[PDB]
Amino acid sequence: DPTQFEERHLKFLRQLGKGNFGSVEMCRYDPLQDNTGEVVAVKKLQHSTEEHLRDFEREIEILKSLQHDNIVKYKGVCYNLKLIMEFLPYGSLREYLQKHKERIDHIKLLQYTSQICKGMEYLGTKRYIHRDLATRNILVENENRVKIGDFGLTKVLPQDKEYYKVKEPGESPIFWYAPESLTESKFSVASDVWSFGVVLYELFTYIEKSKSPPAEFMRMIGNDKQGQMIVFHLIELLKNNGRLPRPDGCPDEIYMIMTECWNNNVNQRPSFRDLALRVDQIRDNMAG
Ligand SMILES: N#CCC(=O)N1CCC[C@@H](n2cnc3cnc4[nH]ccc4c32)C1
Repeated sequence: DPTQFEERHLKFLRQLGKGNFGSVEMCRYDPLQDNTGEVVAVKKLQHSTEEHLRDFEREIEILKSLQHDNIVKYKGVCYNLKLIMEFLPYGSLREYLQKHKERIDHIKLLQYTSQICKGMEYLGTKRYIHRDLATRNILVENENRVKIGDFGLTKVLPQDKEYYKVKEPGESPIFWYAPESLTESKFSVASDVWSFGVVLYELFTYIEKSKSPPAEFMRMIGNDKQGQMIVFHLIELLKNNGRLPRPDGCPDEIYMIMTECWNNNVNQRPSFRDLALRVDQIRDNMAG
Protein backbone atom coordinates (compact mmCIF):
# COMPACT_ATOMS: atom_id res chain seq x y z
CA ASP A 1 0.00 0.00 0.00
CA PRO A 2 2.90 2.34 0.79
CA THR A 3 2.26 4.87 -1.99
CA GLN A 4 4.44 2.44 -3.93
CA PHE A 5 6.91 4.51 -5.93
CA GLU A 6 7.17 3.69 -9.65
CA GLU A 7 10.79 3.23 -10.74
CA ARG A 8 10.37 5.20 -14.00
CA HIS A 9 9.55 8.33 -11.98
CA LEU A 10 12.71 8.19 -9.86
CA LYS A 11 15.44 10.49 -11.26
CA PHE A 12 19.03 9.84 -10.11
CA LEU A 13 20.82 12.87 -8.65
CA ARG A 14 23.84 11.34 -7.02
CA GLN A 15 25.10 8.69 -4.67
CA LEU A 16 24.85 9.47 -0.95
CA GLY A 17 26.59 6.37 0.52
CA LYS A 18 27.61 2.73 0.39
CA GLY A 19 27.74 -0.37 2.58
CA ASN A 20 27.69 -3.23 3.23
CA PHE A 21 25.86 -4.78 0.27
CA GLY A 22 23.82 -1.57 0.11
CA SER A 23 23.96 1.89 -1.41
CA VAL A 24 21.85 5.03 -0.87
CA GLU A 25 21.17 7.52 -3.72
CA MET A 26 19.65 10.99 -3.78
CA CYS A 27 16.82 10.97 -6.31
CA ARG A 28 13.98 13.23 -7.32
CA TYR A 29 10.61 11.44 -7.30
CA ASP A 30 8.89 13.24 -10.21
CA PRO A 31 5.62 11.38 -11.19
CA LEU A 32 4.25 14.42 -13.10
CA GLN A 33 7.52 14.69 -14.99
CA ASP A 34 7.43 18.49 -14.64
CA ASN A 35 10.28 18.74 -12.20
CA THR A 36 8.08 19.43 -9.14
CA GLY A 37 8.51 16.18 -7.22
CA GLU A 38 10.29 15.92 -3.89
CA VAL A 39 13.86 14.72 -3.50
CA VAL A 40 14.06 11.43 -1.59
CA ALA A 41 16.77 9.00 -0.49
CA VAL A 42 16.71 5.57 -2.12
CA LYS A 43 18.48 2.52 -0.70
CA LYS A 44 19.12 -0.51 -2.82
CA LEU A 45 21.23 -3.67 -2.88
CA GLN A 46 24.50 -3.05 -4.71
CA HIS A 47 24.50 -6.74 -5.65
CA SER A 48 21.14 -8.46 -5.19
CA THR A 49 21.78 -11.88 -3.62
CA GLU A 50 18.62 -13.73 -2.61
CA GLU A 51 20.05 -13.96 0.92
CA HIS A 52 20.74 -10.23 0.90
CA LEU A 53 17.20 -9.79 -0.39
CA ARG A 54 15.83 -11.48 2.66
CA ASP A 55 17.90 -9.32 4.97
CA PHE A 56 16.82 -6.22 3.04
CA GLU A 57 13.15 -7.17 3.28
CA ARG A 58 13.70 -7.46 7.04
CA GLU A 59 15.54 -4.16 7.21
CA ILE A 60 12.59 -2.49 5.45
CA GLU A 61 10.06 -3.99 7.87
CA ILE A 62 12.20 -2.76 10.77
CA LEU A 63 12.40 0.86 9.56
CA LYS A 64 8.74 0.80 8.66
CA SER A 65 7.87 -0.21 12.26
CA LEU A 66 9.86 2.77 13.61
CA GLN A 67 8.27 6.24 14.13
CA HIS A 68 10.28 8.71 16.18
CA ASP A 69 11.71 12.26 15.82
CA ASN A 70 15.22 10.85 15.88
CA ILE A 71 14.77 7.96 13.43
CA VAL A 72 14.96 8.65 9.69
CA LYS A 73 11.46 8.47 8.10
CA TYR A 74 10.37 5.52 5.97
CA LYS A 75 8.44 6.68 2.93
CA GLY A 76 7.76 3.46 0.98
CA VAL A 77 9.23 0.87 -1.41
CA CYS A 78 9.82 0.60 -5.19
CA TYR A 79 9.92 -2.83 -6.90
CA ASN A 80 14.80 -4.66 -7.87
CA LEU A 81 13.59 -3.90 -4.33
CA LYS A 82 14.27 -0.30 -3.28
CA LEU A 83 13.63 1.39 0.07
CA ILE A 84 12.46 5.01 -0.11
CA MET A 85 13.27 7.33 2.79
CA GLU A 86 13.18 11.02 3.51
CA PHE A 87 16.31 12.87 2.32
CA LEU A 88 18.02 14.75 5.19
CA PRO A 89 19.80 17.66 3.43
CA TYR A 90 22.78 18.03 5.87
CA GLY A 91 23.89 14.45 5.20
CA SER A 92 25.66 12.31 7.77
CA LEU A 93 26.69 13.69 11.17
CA ARG A 94 30.20 12.48 10.38
CA GLU A 95 30.64 14.68 7.28
CA TYR A 96 28.67 17.51 8.86
CA LEU A 97 30.96 17.65 11.86
CA GLN A 98 34.11 17.41 9.67
CA LYS A 99 33.03 20.44 7.66
CA HIS A 100 31.46 22.62 10.37
CA LYS A 101 33.51 21.85 13.42
CA GLU A 102 34.25 25.55 14.08
CA ARG A 103 30.50 26.22 14.25
CA ILE A 104 29.61 23.21 16.47
CA ASP A 105 30.42 23.64 20.16
CA HIS A 106 30.28 21.09 23.06
CA ILE A 107 26.73 22.03 24.09
CA LYS A 108 25.66 21.26 20.56
CA LEU A 109 27.42 17.85 20.54
CA LEU A 110 25.62 17.05 23.79
CA GLN A 111 22.28 17.98 22.18
CA TYR A 112 23.04 15.51 19.35
CA THR A 113 24.23 12.91 21.89
CA SER A 114 20.99 13.23 23.79
CA GLN A 115 18.93 12.79 20.60
CA ILE A 116 20.95 9.70 19.66
CA CYS A 117 20.24 8.20 23.12
CA LYS A 118 16.50 8.84 22.70
CA GLY A 119 16.47 7.19 19.29
CA MET A 120 18.41 4.16 20.64
CA GLU A 121 16.18 3.85 23.70
CA TYR A 122 13.19 3.70 21.35
CA LEU A 123 14.87 0.86 19.40
CA GLY A 124 15.56 -1.10 22.62
CA THR A 125 11.87 -0.66 23.40
CA LYS A 126 11.21 -2.79 20.29
CA ARG A 127 13.97 -5.29 21.19
CA TYR A 128 15.92 -4.07 18.17
CA ILE A 129 19.72 -4.26 18.34
CA HIS A 130 21.28 -1.67 15.99
CA ARG A 131 24.75 -3.27 15.73
CA ASP A 132 26.27 -0.48 13.65
CA LEU A 133 26.09 2.74 15.66
CA ALA A 134 28.62 5.18 14.20
CA THR A 135 28.57 8.84 13.21
CA ARG A 136 28.52 7.93 9.47
CA ASN A 137 25.13 6.29 10.20
CA ILE A 138 23.62 9.28 11.97
CA LEU A 139 21.94 11.97 9.86
CA VAL A 140 21.57 15.69 10.38
CA GLU A 141 18.08 16.98 9.64
CA ASN A 142 18.98 20.48 10.65
CA GLU A 143 21.38 22.20 13.03
CA ASN A 144 19.29 21.27 16.01
CA ARG A 145 18.24 17.71 15.18
CA VAL A 146 19.84 14.42 14.21
CA LYS A 147 18.36 11.00 13.42
CA ILE A 148 19.62 7.47 13.26
CA GLY A 149 19.85 6.98 9.54
CA ASP A 150 20.61 3.37 8.59
CA PHE A 151 19.44 -0.05 9.84
CA GLY A 152 21.36 -2.46 7.58
CA LEU A 153 22.70 -4.66 10.43
CA THR A 154 19.79 -4.23 12.81
CA LYS A 155 18.42 -7.41 14.42
CA VAL A 156 15.42 -8.28 16.57
CA LEU A 157 16.30 -10.10 19.80
CA PRO A 158 14.98 -13.67 20.16
CA GLN A 159 11.97 -13.73 22.51
CA ASP A 160 13.78 -15.68 25.21
CA LYS A 161 17.19 -14.02 25.19
CA GLU A 162 18.81 -10.64 25.74
CA TYR A 163 21.50 -11.08 23.09
CA TYR A 164 21.56 -12.18 19.49
CA LYS A 165 24.56 -14.16 18.22
CA VAL A 166 25.48 -13.52 14.60
CA LYS A 167 28.62 -13.88 12.48
CA GLU A 168 28.55 -12.04 9.12
CA PRO A 169 30.67 -12.63 5.95
CA GLY A 170 33.49 -10.26 4.99
CA GLU A 171 34.08 -7.08 6.98
CA SER A 172 32.99 -5.79 10.40
CA PRO A 173 33.42 -2.36 12.04
CA ILE A 174 35.51 -4.08 14.73
CA PHE A 175 36.80 -0.80 16.22
CA TRP A 176 33.25 0.06 17.34
CA TYR A 177 32.55 -3.45 18.66
CA ALA A 178 32.16 -4.53 22.27
CA PRO A 179 34.63 -7.23 23.48
CA GLU A 180 31.88 -9.89 23.66
CA SER A 181 30.83 -9.01 20.11
CA LEU A 182 34.44 -9.60 19.00
CA THR A 183 34.97 -12.72 21.06
CA GLU A 184 31.55 -14.39 21.05
CA SER A 185 29.60 -12.64 18.27
CA LYS A 186 27.04 -11.49 20.87
CA PHE A 187 25.07 -8.31 20.22
CA SER A 188 22.71 -6.81 22.78
CA VAL A 189 21.45 -3.43 24.00
CA ALA A 190 24.66 -3.35 26.07
CA SER A 191 26.87 -3.79 23.00
CA ASP A 192 24.93 -0.96 21.37
CA VAL A 193 25.86 1.05 24.52
CA TRP A 194 29.53 0.15 24.01
CA SER A 195 29.36 1.42 20.39
CA PHE A 196 27.48 4.53 21.54
CA GLY A 197 30.51 5.18 23.73
CA VAL A 198 32.57 5.13 20.55
CA VAL A 199 30.13 7.49 18.79
CA LEU A 200 30.61 9.94 21.69
CA TYR A 201 34.36 9.56 21.33
CA GLU A 202 34.04 10.32 17.59
CA LEU A 203 31.95 13.42 18.23
CA PHE A 204 34.43 14.87 20.69
CA THR A 205 37.47 14.27 18.46
CA TYR A 206 35.48 16.22 15.84
CA ILE A 207 36.26 13.37 13.36
CA GLU A 208 40.00 14.26 13.35
CA LYS A 209 41.46 11.60 11.05
CA SER A 210 44.59 10.80 13.05
CA LYS A 211 42.28 10.37 16.07
CA SER A 212 39.75 7.95 14.58
CA PRO A 213 39.12 4.71 16.49
CA PRO A 214 40.89 2.58 13.81
CA ALA A 215 43.99 4.86 13.87
CA GLU A 216 44.18 4.94 17.69
CA PHE A 217 43.58 1.25 18.25
CA MET A 218 45.98 0.36 15.41
CA ARG A 219 48.57 2.57 17.03
CA MET A 220 48.12 0.92 20.44
CA ILE A 221 48.25 -2.59 18.91
CA GLY A 222 51.14 -1.87 16.52
CA ASN A 223 50.87 -1.57 12.72
CA ASP A 224 53.21 -4.43 12.18
CA LYS A 225 49.82 -5.82 12.87
CA GLN A 226 48.81 -8.15 10.20
CA GLY A 227 45.24 -8.16 9.57
CA GLN A 228 43.87 -11.50 10.79
CA MET A 229 45.74 -11.12 14.10
CA ILE A 230 44.32 -7.60 14.45
CA VAL A 231 41.07 -8.85 15.97
CA PHE A 232 43.02 -11.13 18.26
CA HIS A 233 45.26 -8.23 19.39
CA LEU A 234 42.28 -5.88 19.69
CA ILE A 235 40.60 -8.44 21.93
CA GLU A 236 43.72 -8.66 24.14
CA LEU A 237 44.02 -4.88 24.30
CA LEU A 238 40.41 -4.37 25.52
CA LYS A 239 40.76 -7.25 27.96
CA ASN A 240 43.74 -5.46 29.58
CA ASN A 241 41.77 -2.19 29.75
CA GLY A 242 43.31 -0.59 26.69
CA ARG A 243 40.90 2.25 25.77
CA LEU A 244 40.58 5.17 23.32
CA PRO A 245 42.20 8.28 24.95
CA ARG A 246 40.16 11.30 26.09
CA PRO A 247 39.79 13.56 22.98
CA ASP A 248 41.47 16.99 23.01
CA GLY A 249 39.26 19.48 24.91
CA CYS A 250 36.84 16.82 26.24
CA PRO A 251 35.68 17.46 29.88
CA ASP A 252 36.34 14.60 32.43
CA GLU A 253 32.61 14.14 33.05
CA ILE A 254 32.06 13.47 29.33
CA TYR A 255 35.08 11.13 29.10
CA MET A 256 33.75 9.35 32.22
CA ILE A 257 30.54 8.56 30.33
CA MET A 258 32.57 7.06 27.48
CA THR A 259 34.68 5.00 29.84
CA GLU A 260 31.56 3.70 31.60
CA CYS A 261 30.12 2.66 28.25
CA TRP A 262 33.34 0.78 27.63
CA ASN A 263 32.96 -1.54 30.63
CA ASN A 264 34.14 -5.11 29.92
CA ASN A 265 31.32 -6.25 32.26
CA VAL A 266 28.36 -6.27 29.97
CA ASN A 267 25.81 -5.76 32.79
CA GLN A 268 27.70 -2.76 34.23
CA ARG A 269 27.26 -0.43 31.21
CA PRO A 270 24.70 2.44 31.65
CA SER A 271 21.19 2.12 30.10
CA PHE A 272 20.31 4.52 27.24
CA ARG A 273 17.74 6.16 29.57
CA ASP A 274 20.48 6.93 32.18
CA LEU A 275 22.77 8.16 29.41
CA ALA A 276 20.13 10.67 28.23
CA LEU A 277 19.57 11.73 31.86
CA ARG A 278 23.28 12.30 32.50
CA VAL A 279 23.95 14.03 29.17
CA ASP A 280 20.95 16.29 29.69
CA GLN A 281 22.12 17.16 33.20
CA ILE A 282 25.59 18.13 31.91
CA ARG A 283 23.89 20.27 29.27
CA ASP A 284 21.71 22.06 31.81
CA ASN A 285 24.80 22.69 33.90
CA MET A 286 26.90 23.99 31.01
CA ALA A 287 24.15 26.58 30.53
CA GLY A 288 25.50 28.71 33.40
N1 LIG B 1 24.05 1.50 2.10
C1 LIG B 1 24.27 2.33 2.86
C2 LIG B 1 24.74 3.34 3.81
C3 LIG B 1 24.61 4.79 3.16
O1 LIG B 1 24.49 4.91 1.95
N2 LIG B 1 24.59 5.86 3.98
C4 LIG B 1 24.70 5.71 5.43
C5 LIG B 1 23.40 6.15 6.10
C6 LIG B 1 23.05 7.58 5.68
C7 LIG B 1 23.13 7.74 4.16
N3 LIG B 1 22.90 9.13 3.77
C8 LIG B 1 23.79 10.14 3.48
N4 LIG B 1 23.22 11.30 3.26
C9 LIG B 1 21.86 11.04 3.40
C10 LIG B 1 20.76 11.89 3.34
N5 LIG B 1 19.50 11.49 3.56
C11 LIG B 1 19.31 10.19 3.85
N6 LIG B 1 18.12 9.58 4.10
C12 LIG B 1 18.33 8.24 4.32
C13 LIG B 1 19.66 7.97 4.24
C14 LIG B 1 20.34 9.20 3.93
C15 LIG B 1 21.62 9.67 3.71
C16 LIG B 1 24.41 7.25 3.55
